[PDB]
Parts: sequence; C-alpha cells; structure tokens
Amino acid sequence: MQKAVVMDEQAIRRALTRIAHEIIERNKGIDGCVLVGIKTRGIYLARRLAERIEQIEGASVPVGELDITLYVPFPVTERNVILVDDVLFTGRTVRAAMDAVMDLGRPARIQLAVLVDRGHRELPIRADFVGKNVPTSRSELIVVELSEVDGIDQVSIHEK
Amino acid sequence: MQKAVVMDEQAIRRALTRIAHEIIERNKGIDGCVLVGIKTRGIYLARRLAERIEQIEGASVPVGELDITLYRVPFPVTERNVILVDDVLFTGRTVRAAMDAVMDLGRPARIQLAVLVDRGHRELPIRADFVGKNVPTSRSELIVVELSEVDGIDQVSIHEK
Ligand SMILES: [Mg+2]
Ligand SMILES: [Mg+2]
Repeated sequence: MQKAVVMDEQAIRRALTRIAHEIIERNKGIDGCVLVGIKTRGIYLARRLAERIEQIEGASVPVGELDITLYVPFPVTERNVILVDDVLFTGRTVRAAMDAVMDLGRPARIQLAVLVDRGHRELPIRADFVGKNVPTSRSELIVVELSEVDGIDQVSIHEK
Repeated sequence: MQKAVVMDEQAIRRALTRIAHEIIERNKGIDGCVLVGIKTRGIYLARRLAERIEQIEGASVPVGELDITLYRVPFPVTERNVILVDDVLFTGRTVRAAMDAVMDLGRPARIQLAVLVDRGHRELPIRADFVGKNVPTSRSELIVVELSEVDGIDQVSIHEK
C-alpha cells in the first residue's frame, strides 16, 4: 500500500541532473568513466545519467548492465566504474555488484550513485551520489517507478 | 621520510576509548558483536577495543584475526555483527577482500568497520562506521602507524614516501 509519495517526476528529474553534474565534477570530466546499472530500474537510471552527462560535456559515456539479484560486457580495467542503483538499503546487492565488477577487471575505482538511500545498511558501504535520503522504519518499503517500465516516474513509501 | 606527527599516544588513546563507547552505543551493548582485526596492527587495535569494551560493559567480546593481503581466528560469524578493525582506511580495497573472507565463514547479521585513521582517497564505495581521525593526505604522501606492541610507541605520522 502506497503509504506516501516522497518524490514526483519533478524531484527525480532534478535529482538526476544534479547527480550528473556531481559525477562530471568529481571525476574532472567523464574520460575513463563507465556507468553500470544494477537490476532493472538501475539500468534505466544509468542511461538517463549517461544521456545527461553527454549533453553537458559533449562526449558520451559507456553504459553497462550487469545482472545480480542474489546470485553485452563493458570496459572495466583502469576505468572509473560508477555503479547505479535505484535504492540503497542493506548494501548487500552493491557488495555483490563490486565482486562481479572485480572479476571482469581491475578498475581504477568504483563509485556508487543511487536515487534514494533508505538507511539501514548492513555493510560498510555508502553511496558517493545520493538523489535523496529517505528515512524509513525497518517495516516500511520503498517503491521506485520509472517511465521506461512503470508508465510513470515516482518514488513512494509503502507499508507492509 | 616522516613529514609530520598527526596523532600522538594520548590522542590515539582518546580516539580508541571513544570508539569503544561509540561501538557499545550504536549496538546498544556488545551482545552478538564480534571484533575482527585485519593484519598485525588491526589485531592489536581490535584487542585494545575489546579490552576497553569489556571493562565498560563487564561483558567479554570475541576477537578474531584476519590475514588479508593484496598484491602491490575461529568463532562466530553467522547472525553476528562482525566489526572489522584496521589501522588505516585508504583505497578501501583491503576491507572489501576482508568482507569476502568473512562471508566465506558464514552470513553475519551485519558487518561494521572501525579504523584508527581515514586518509581519504577511497577507490571503492566503502566508508568506516567508526573513525579515529580523518587525516588529509596527498596521493604522494603515506601514513605510518606505530603501536607500542610492535614499534614500542603509539604514534601516527605522515611520510613523503
Ligand atoms: Mg535496484
Ligand atoms: Mg592496516
């Protein structure tokens, strides 16, 4: 049950735009960077970020998918690999993504961009770019919807 | 060579004593928690923490040892809070491998990380839950940690190696 909407299409749009500028900024350009989306919605976010970045620096950035969910390629070695996910929670999915990435190559470094951080981490992993911090109880859940797959851009808190 | 002393013995003691209190606080006591040191100095730090924690809560805390080295102990893990302890957080690559090791021994309820110093320049989305001191450094500088159990003195210093 949709207990509440915390981000509308507008907030999402402006969050991803800022994030696009932060990525370019913290890497002093996009040279050697690659956006790898985790899971369904993570991939769509990575693409939007890629598109935004392209229309700011004039140069485009490679995008990869990589599948996880409690377990085509893309440049990895000596590249700045930016994992992109919709929701940061326990951090366990991200840990798996890192190992996966580490087996495909030796990246200069791995960064983490997420649309929302709902707290409750169970590993010492933090996102380098956060769209919005959304406090939540352990009993609540986060639902992220994007136009490409859900017919709408929206983030909400759903009770159990 | 040693450029400057960023932490002296008293600072190190005050940093560790506080971390001990921070650990108890965030976990509301140390039950179900385990201290796992990484390499030599990490182990000595983890031991100091456990000694401090027990005198505070009157409850003993399990200390483990992990030998994690990258190129260029028993007990519980499953359903426990494994608190990794290291002297310096840098690229974060060592902690990531250390987490792999922990996962090979079981599934902890969670993993935390405590370090004496964070010198920035991470190359992985890994951050410490408890930090002794944030020490800014250039990529040309180096951190040198000396603990009395191995170097006869407690001291943190920046070097231009
Ligand atoms: Mg996801
Ligand atoms: Mg160490």
